[PDB]
Amino acid sequence: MDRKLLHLLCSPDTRQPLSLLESKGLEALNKAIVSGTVQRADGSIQNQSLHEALITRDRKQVFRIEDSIPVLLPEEAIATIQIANFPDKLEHHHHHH
Repeated sequence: MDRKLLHLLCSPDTRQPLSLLESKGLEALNKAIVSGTVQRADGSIQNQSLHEALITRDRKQVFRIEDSIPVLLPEEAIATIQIANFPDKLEHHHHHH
Protein backbone atom coordinates (compact mmCIF):
# COMPACT_ATOMS: atom_id res chain seq x y z
CA MET A 1 0.00 0.00 0.00
CA ASP A 2 1.77 3.15 -1.29
CA ARG A 3 -1.20 5.38 -2.29
CA LYS A 4 0.54 8.51 -0.89
CA LEU A 5 3.81 7.69 -2.71
CA LEU A 6 1.91 6.97 -5.94
CA HIS A 7 2.12 10.55 -7.26
CA LEU A 8 0.79 9.38 -10.65
CA LEU A 9 -2.07 6.82 -10.55
CA CYS A 10 -4.48 6.33 -13.50
CA SER A 11 -6.85 3.51 -14.60
CA PRO A 12 -8.39 2.66 -18.05
CA ASP A 13 -11.93 3.72 -16.96
CA THR A 14 -12.78 4.18 -20.68
CA ARG A 15 -11.63 0.60 -21.47
CA GLN A 16 -12.95 -1.35 -18.43
CA PRO A 17 -15.49 -4.23 -18.99
CA LEU A 18 -18.85 -2.63 -19.94
CA SER A 19 -21.99 -4.27 -18.46
CA LEU A 20 -25.80 -4.00 -18.82
CA LEU A 21 -27.51 -1.35 -16.65
CA GLU A 22 -29.64 -2.67 -13.74
CA SER A 23 -33.43 -1.98 -13.80
CA LYS A 24 -33.44 0.15 -10.61
CA GLY A 25 -30.65 2.18 -12.23
CA LEU A 26 -32.35 2.25 -15.65
CA GLU A 27 -35.49 3.86 -14.20
CA ALA A 28 -33.20 6.33 -12.36
CA LEU A 29 -31.75 7.54 -15.68
CA ASN A 30 -35.22 7.92 -17.28
CA LYS A 31 -36.52 9.62 -14.10
CA ALA A 32 -33.59 12.07 -14.29
CA ILE A 33 -34.32 12.60 -18.02
CA VAL A 34 -37.96 13.60 -17.39
CA SER A 35 -36.63 15.62 -14.42
CA GLY A 36 -34.25 17.37 -16.84
CA THR A 37 -30.93 16.81 -15.01
CA VAL A 38 -29.30 14.33 -17.43
CA GLN A 39 -26.53 16.31 -19.18
CA ARG A 40 -24.41 14.49 -21.78
CA ALA A 41 -20.64 14.97 -22.38
CA ASP A 42 -21.39 18.27 -24.21
CA GLY A 43 -23.28 19.51 -21.11
CA SER A 44 -26.63 19.57 -22.95
CA ILE A 45 -29.69 17.81 -21.45
CA GLN A 46 -31.04 14.47 -22.78
CA ASN A 47 -34.79 14.19 -23.52
CA GLN A 48 -35.04 10.76 -25.20
CA SER A 49 -35.59 8.07 -22.53
CA LEU A 50 -34.01 4.66 -23.21
CA HIS A 51 -34.89 1.00 -22.54
CA GLU A 52 -31.35 -0.46 -22.85
CA ALA A 53 -28.12 1.07 -21.48
CA LEU A 54 -24.51 0.09 -20.67
CA ILE A 55 -22.82 0.70 -17.29
CA THR A 56 -19.15 1.04 -16.22
CA ARG A 57 -17.70 -1.39 -13.61
CA ASP A 58 -17.21 1.62 -11.28
CA ARG A 59 -20.87 2.57 -11.95
CA LYS A 60 -19.59 6.10 -12.76
CA GLN A 61 -20.79 6.45 -16.40
CA VAL A 62 -23.62 5.06 -18.59
CA PHE A 63 -23.77 4.50 -22.38
CA ARG A 64 -26.82 4.56 -24.69
CA ILE A 65 -28.22 1.60 -26.68
CA GLU A 66 -30.43 2.49 -29.66
CA ASP A 67 -32.23 0.25 -32.24
CA SER A 68 -29.91 -2.67 -31.33
CA ILE A 69 -26.50 -0.96 -31.61
CA PRO A 70 -24.69 -0.08 -28.32
CA VAL A 71 -23.99 3.64 -28.88
CA LEU A 72 -20.46 4.01 -27.41
CA LEU A 73 -20.24 7.69 -28.47
CA PRO A 74 -18.71 9.99 -25.76
CA GLU A 75 -21.47 12.57 -26.37
CA GLU A 76 -24.01 9.78 -25.65
CA ALA A 77 -22.37 8.91 -22.30
CA ILE A 78 -24.24 9.96 -19.12
CA ALA A 79 -22.51 10.71 -15.76
CA THR A 80 -24.24 8.94 -12.81
CA ILE A 81 -22.82 11.60 -10.44
CA GLN A 82 -25.40 13.95 -12.04
CA ILE A 83 -28.26 11.42 -11.68
CA ALA A 84 -30.01 12.56 -8.46
CA ASN A 85 -32.04 9.30 -8.56
CA PHE A 86 -29.13 6.82 -9.00
CA PRO A 87 -29.22 4.11 -6.23
CA ASP A 88 -25.92 3.38 -4.38
CA LYS A 89 -24.33 -0.09 -4.83
CA LEU A 90 -22.42 -0.31 -1.50
CA GLU A 91 -19.52 -2.01 -3.40
CA HIS A 92 -15.80 -1.10 -3.31
CA HIS A 93 -15.26 -0.81 -7.09
CA HIS A 94 -11.69 -1.96 -7.89
CA HIS A 95 -10.40 -2.66 -11.42
CA HIS A 96 -6.69 -3.12 -12.26
CA HIS A 97 -7.96 -2.59 -15.83
